[PDB]
Amino acid sequence: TAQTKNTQTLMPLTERVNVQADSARINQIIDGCWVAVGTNKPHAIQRDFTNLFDGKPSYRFELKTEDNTLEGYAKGETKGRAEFSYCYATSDDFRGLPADVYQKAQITKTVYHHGKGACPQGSSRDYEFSVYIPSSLDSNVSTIFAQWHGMPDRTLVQTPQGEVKKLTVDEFVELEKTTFFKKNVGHEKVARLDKQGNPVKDKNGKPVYKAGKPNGWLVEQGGYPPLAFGFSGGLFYIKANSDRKWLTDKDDRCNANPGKTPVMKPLTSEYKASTIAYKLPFADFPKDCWITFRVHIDWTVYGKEAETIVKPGMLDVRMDYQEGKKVSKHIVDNEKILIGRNDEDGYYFKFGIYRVGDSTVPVCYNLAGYSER
Ligand SMILES: [Ca+2]
Repeated sequence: TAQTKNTQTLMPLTERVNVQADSARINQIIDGCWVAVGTNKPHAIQRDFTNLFDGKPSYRFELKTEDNTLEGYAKGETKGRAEFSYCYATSDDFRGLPADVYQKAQITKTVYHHGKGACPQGSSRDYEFSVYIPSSLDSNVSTIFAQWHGMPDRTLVQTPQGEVKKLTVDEFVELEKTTFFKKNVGHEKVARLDKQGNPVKDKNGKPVYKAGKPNGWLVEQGGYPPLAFGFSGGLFYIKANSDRKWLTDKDDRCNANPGKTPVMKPLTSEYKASTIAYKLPFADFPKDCWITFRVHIDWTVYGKEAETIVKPGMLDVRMDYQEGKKVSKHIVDNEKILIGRNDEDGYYFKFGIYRVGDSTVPVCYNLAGYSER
């Protein structure tokens, strides 16, 4: 290859923030309102000066076949991620607080709870964003391009004796000194030891540990997104999830498959629901043009420790695009639906690529034009 690459049309954006565990620095924030999460390969996220949305650069996301960097549920499964998050904290957000507050928020993974861009429990919000799906996108991709997640606080725990309780941050910080967490499961924290019997340290002198046996503690971590827009099995779909349990049970994998679950017939467990609100065959999803989605969500209201449904939620979605003339398809019409999570804290938006279902089919598309109110 002898042609010098044109690097004017695309600009890699490679800064990444673990929003639960770290504040975003000013020079990591994109357009004053986003931070990026996931793989930092230069091609993963780029500002696109050629495909403009409303006259301004859009965002091109790409995962190649080899770009799954995350472990999936079952052994042998991987997932890939390159997303923007609308919710993150900055240094400014901790102004006025004691010196140790930020470090304890890092340990409890509650940093972004101090930042902008979240919607509280039981509230209502309108969201709008646009997507551009290239005609080259494989119809068998398995990817989520917009999703709204909950924000559980892992200081809600279950003790080894089975009590669900809220630890103070200081209590959780003490527990973390003795417990190694693998996702939501506590394990005895054991120091790795070198051949002389001394604690192992990495090249920088940080003590290294590993998980011993499970120690009975569980923490509220992870969970399905309450709302996701994606492609799977040759379908565009919109999926809403609900969990009314106070401490989510991670072994309850209530997740509707759009190829198996009829539209608006919820898959339910004792505490969870997963509903496919809309499906469209892949070939019918417009290509090589900007599609604007307008989404209204009334989040389900849950009864906290009572685990009740206090008020159902509601989802409304319109899909607008050029058809010569602007048309607006009312793809989800004011549907009463269970949508949300029974947590103290609320919900935040991401868009980009979250490649799921143990897929390595390449994904590439553009996103732009986000707003919420
Ligand atoms: Ca919860």
